[PDB]
Amino acid sequence: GNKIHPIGFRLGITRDWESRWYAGKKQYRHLLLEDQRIRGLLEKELYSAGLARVDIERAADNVAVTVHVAKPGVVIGRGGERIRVLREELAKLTGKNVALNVQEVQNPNLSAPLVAQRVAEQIERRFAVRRAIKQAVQRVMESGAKGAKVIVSGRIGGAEQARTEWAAQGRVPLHTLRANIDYGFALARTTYGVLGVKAYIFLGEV
Amino acid sequence: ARRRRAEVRQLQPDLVYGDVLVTAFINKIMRDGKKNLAARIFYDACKIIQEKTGQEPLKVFKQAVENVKPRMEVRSRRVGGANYQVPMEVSPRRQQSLALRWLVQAANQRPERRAAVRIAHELMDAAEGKGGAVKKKEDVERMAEANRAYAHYRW
Amino acid sequence: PRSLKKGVFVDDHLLEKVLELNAKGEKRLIKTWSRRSTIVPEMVGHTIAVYNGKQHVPVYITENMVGHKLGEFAPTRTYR
Amino acid sequence: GKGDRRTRRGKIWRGTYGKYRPRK
Amino acid sequence: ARKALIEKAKRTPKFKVRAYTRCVRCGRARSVYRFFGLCRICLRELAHKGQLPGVRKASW
Amino acid sequence: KIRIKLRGFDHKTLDASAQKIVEAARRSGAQVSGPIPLPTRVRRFTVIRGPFKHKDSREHFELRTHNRLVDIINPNRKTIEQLMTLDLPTGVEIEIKT
Amino acid sequence: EQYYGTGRRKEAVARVFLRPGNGKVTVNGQDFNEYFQGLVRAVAALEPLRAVDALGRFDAYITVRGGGKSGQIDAIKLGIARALVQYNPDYRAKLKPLGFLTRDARVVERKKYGKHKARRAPQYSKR
RNA sequence: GGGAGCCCUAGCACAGGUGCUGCAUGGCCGUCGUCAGCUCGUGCCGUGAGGUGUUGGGUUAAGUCCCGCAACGAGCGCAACCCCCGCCGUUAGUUGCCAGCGGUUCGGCCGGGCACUCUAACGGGACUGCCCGCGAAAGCGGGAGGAAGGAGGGGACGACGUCUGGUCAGCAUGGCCCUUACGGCCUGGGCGACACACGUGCUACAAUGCCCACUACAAAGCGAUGCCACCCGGCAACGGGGAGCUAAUCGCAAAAAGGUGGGCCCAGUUCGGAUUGGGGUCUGCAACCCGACCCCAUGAAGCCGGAAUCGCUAGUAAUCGCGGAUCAGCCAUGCC
Ligand SMILES: [Mg+2]
Ligand SMILES: [Mg+2]
Ligand SMILES: [Mg+2]
Ligand SMILES: [Mg+2]
Ligand SMILES: [Mg+2]
Ligand SMILES: [Mg+2]
Ligand SMILES: [Mg+2]
Ligand SMILES: [Mg+2]
Ligand SMILES: [Mg+2]
Ligand SMILES: [Mg+2]
Ligand SMILES: [Mg+2]
Ligand SMILES: [Mg+2]
Ligand SMILES: [Mg+2]
Ligand SMILES: [Mg+2]
Ligand SMILES: [Mg+2]
Ligand SMILES: [Mg+2]
Ligand SMILES: [Mg+2]
Ligand SMILES: [Mg+2]
Ligand SMILES: [Mg+2]
Ligand SMILES: [Mg+2]
Ligand SMILES: [Mg+2]
Ligand SMILES: [Mg+2]
Ligand SMILES: [Mg+2]
Ligand SMILES: [Mg+2]
Ligand SMILES: [Mg+2]
Ligand SMILES: [Mg+2]
Ligand SMILES: [Mg+2]
Ligand SMILES: [Mg+2]
Ligand SMILES: [Mg+2]
Ligand SMILES: [Zn+2]
Repeated sequence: GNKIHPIGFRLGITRDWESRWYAGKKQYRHLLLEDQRIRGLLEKELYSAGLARVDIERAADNVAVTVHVAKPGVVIGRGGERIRVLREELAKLTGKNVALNVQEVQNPNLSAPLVAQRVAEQIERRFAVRRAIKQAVQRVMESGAKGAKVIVSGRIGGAEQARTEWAAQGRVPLHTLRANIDYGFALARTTYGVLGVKAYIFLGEV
Repeated sequence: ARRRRAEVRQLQPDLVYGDVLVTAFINKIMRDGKKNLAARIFYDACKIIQEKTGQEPLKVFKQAVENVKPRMEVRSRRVGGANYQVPMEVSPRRQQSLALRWLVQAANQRPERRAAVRIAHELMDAAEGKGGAVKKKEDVERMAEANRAYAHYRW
Repeated sequence: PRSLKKGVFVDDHLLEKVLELNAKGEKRLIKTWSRRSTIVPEMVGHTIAVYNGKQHVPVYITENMVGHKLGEFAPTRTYR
Repeated sequence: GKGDRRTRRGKIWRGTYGKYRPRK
Repeated sequence: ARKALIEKAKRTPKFKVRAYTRCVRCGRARSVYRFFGLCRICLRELAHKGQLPGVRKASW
Repeated sequence: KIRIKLRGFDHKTLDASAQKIVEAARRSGAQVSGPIPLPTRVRRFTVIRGPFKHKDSREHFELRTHNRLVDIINPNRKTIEQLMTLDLPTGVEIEIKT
Repeated sequence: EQYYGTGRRKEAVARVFLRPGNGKVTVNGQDFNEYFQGLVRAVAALEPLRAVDALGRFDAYITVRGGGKSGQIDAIKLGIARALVQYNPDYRAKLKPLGFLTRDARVVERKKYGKHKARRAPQYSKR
């Protein structure tokens, strides 16, 4: 049972909405759908850049997609011939003229979505889970951070009986709103099932 | 009440006799939150206590409550055997409640059709010593001093 | 206490079929799946086979049962 | 009371209006 | 649900009363809040991911 | 006498851009009728917490639209010229009548 | 010229205006008794004036918005009690211990899910 | 003659499966339990599993704080940070008014002003801070001042774990399985079947009541191929006409118990509205199976319920109406 989404809980304060636009009760439904299509075409094609998040904003018909990736190299390409292809491939699903931006991630080891995303990929490359997690945490703790915590789900190691592996140090104060705890979930499509990687990263206070 | 001894609430005095007992009665007469026509009863009852008796109603209501208050009652007890009906004293707080409750209940047994009347006659009859309320009081105290043998469990 | 306003309803593929067989003789049996259709006076005669989710039925058609709906005569469920 | 269709109380309970609870 | 059973895609449904909803995200046919076009389960997921702008944990 | 009903899903961003619409003057050019409060409309959705059963779970979500009014009396043309490219909020919208 | 207090009670708001006068209270363009016709609790709206000796030494133009008449009674009561203190700050002595200055913050409790009614819990079997 | 595109058979790579497996999984949920608990680092003890800390004495809603001590600290929990309610202020005047004067087609309708109510952003406000008594301290009892006083009221929030708990039919997803049917489309039927039994409810059995008429006070919500003022026809559901409202401005909308008047007079009744016969309305291609509503007639059982058994400690239970979601319509008395 237990434990609400540490994002959706803090959504009020310490964390703001991924897509932040306004729409009436005859539009909201449509903008939302297309907004989703963008995230889908984005999370698939930009995997290599490792996209932490995608901010989307709207106004006088136009749409300001502000992609946050660790390596903006892979979204630019031939000095452009990639950020053009993708601002183009968005122009088809969105008939409304898009504007793709790219945001550097100073510290991939301070964005929970990426940390988790990291762990996920190892588990498919059959890394040792226990270490992966203790390591992943350290890489996050070494990069500043007031605290951090990772969680791998079940079937660690092909093991017939699903388990759960842990690791976490510093403070990770879940019930305090005044927190800022980036959360990130990564899936791990292994040969013998699926695994879930949850990553918590505490930082700052007020 | 596991923690604190739990205090009694202080009902604001009557609007017409400026009394606390009369609010209490009115509250026991009331059902389903309809306090307006519970008072609309007790007072209608009060007009009737005069146009059937030279006495002032407050003095009579008070007079009859006293005749229904039980000095003794039993409450059961589980021992190293079974149920023993231990004769207890009855606190002045509990005599209040018991009297009033008994008065309304007795009143609503009556065959008179208007509510005010039933209250009226019960309130009267009880002052003058008789009436169903008093009977389930002279009764109650009769079970005490009958289980007198079990007085030695005074709690 | 039912419902046919200023419309009245009879599913028409069955109707153009029965009125057609009122230019001459009465076709023994008509295979319908539309129990939906009210009975018109022009149906009094030819035995219609109302379906059932399982079987067309020999519903002979008296004049004593005009205003009624077809499916009122082909019981659906089976009981004891 | 609330069960009888042809009354005040009853028509109020079942959303409706009619002969027994005029709309106005 | 059944991928086949998105003949909700059937733009003409023959009669407008065969028109139904379905979650535009998961296919769910049974709690599809029409404002969002999403089913109840998808709504809570998207709400928590903060991809429903303006939508928030509500308490009073 | 121009009419401007402002509304969005966030109110930190409203009152900080309705304020930026009252940049004609504080009260020295056209009258200015102050940023008008004007009640917010709250839609609510109530979702059963898990998939499959557990009726008694439930979790509340709301989406609230906040609405402002402002309204300026006697529109000098330079006051209007300022209604051009002078904005920053993205989640704020703008009805205009006269 | 007059004297004023607000006084709210459980989703109801009175506004109390105190004129010097004969004791005529009017509530919402209507007589005081025409408005609380046959509600025994009514007389208790004027329990401040009764207990500072003012029952007939003031007229009172009172506007009342919201809720239900019995809360409007309690809210007028607070309204009066407040006006009568900004008319003579000394009145508190024979007014505060009675309680008339306090505002009754007792308000309807929210409906909780999985309950029937905030606290009324659904009935269960087999245990 | 050869060919880009979309249409085309007859083959192949594949689709598709709400078929199996929570007895392989993720995710999300339930549950003990919003219970006050679960641990960790380092030291110390013990051959060792382990222990100490976290035991003791006070105290708290609380491993809450205090005092003590081979322990000194720390993390997840508690509390606080967020929200709604209660008092007050500043900003703000196409909602609000015998506040104050002018006009009245006696409606805040008009001029007119925002004081007040409100609306909704930002702030103040509480701290055992002040006094008296017990206390080694934490705190306890009481008393002032205050709208509120020791957690002011209600939310959101659920620890390490437990249940090999629920869910592969929401969604993923390993494996196994079917592949002119375990896929796909129709039309009709079913999910609504009735000798029976249980759960959760609704409506009752009436006089603190029921009926009719008049009249008074809400909050929260929803409204465009929508809410429907008002007018006309109909006993009525509703049909015809039609105003306003992208709604603090128009509408749903009547709040209902309440209050005043009248009727019923202890009766299975002017209690109760089940059943059934008839005549209609509206929604939908379509209401037989199986819609809701209106009207006429019918007027069942039920006189407060065995053994047993549920909820609730305050604006609570009890009681009264109102709204939304889903949704053409509606079986809603359910739920929020
Ligand atoms: Mg044909
Ligand atoms: Mg009746
Ligand atoms: Mg599928
Ligand atoms: Mg449908
Ligand atoms: Mg819960
Ligand atoms: Mg209530
Ligand atoms: Mg070609
Ligand atoms: Mg396959
Ligand atoms: Mg599971
Ligand atoms: Mg607790
Ligand atoms: Mg030893
Ligand atoms: Mg050793
Ligand atoms: Mg110990
Ligand atoms: Mg101790
Ligand atoms: Mg602690
Ligand atoms: Mg807490
Ligand atoms: Mg104020
Ligand atoms: Mg005048
Ligand atoms: Mg002290
Ligand atoms: Mg099972
Ligand atoms: Mg069923
Ligand atoms: Mg059962
Ligand atoms: Mg008419
Ligand atoms: Mg009468
Ligand atoms: Mg009973
Ligand atoms: Mg309790
Ligand atoms: Mg009831
Ligand atoms: Mg509906
Ligand atoms: Mg309802
Ligand atoms: Zn869905």
